[PDB]
Amino acid sequence: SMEQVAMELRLTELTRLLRSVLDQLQDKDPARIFAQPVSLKEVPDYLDHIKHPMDFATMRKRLEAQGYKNLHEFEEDFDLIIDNCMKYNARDTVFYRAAVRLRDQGGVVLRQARREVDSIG
Repeated sequence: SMEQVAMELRLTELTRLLRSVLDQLQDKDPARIFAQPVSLKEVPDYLDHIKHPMDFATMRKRLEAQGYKNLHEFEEDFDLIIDNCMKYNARDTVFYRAAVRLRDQGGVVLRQARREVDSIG
């Protein structure tokens, strides 16, 4: 139907805007700490600690399959990246500190993304 196409165009355009948001958030991680999944070869106990691992490559795979229906879903995954790190790693670590900086810097980006998602519909 024409309605299904219109909905699909909206989803495509959201995917466009979330791709730009993803690029901007990932620039706030220049050390690439959050670029890839935590390696279960290198951190064999990880899933005992963290039940829903997340990372920017895994988000990008979902994004490109148009798997985020709304900004809330995308933000859920971004928060998992930060929150998982802040639990597994101690406060005095470069990992934790990276996550704090990413959260703080990403907040700005996500604040305007919400306005654009509402504004453009």
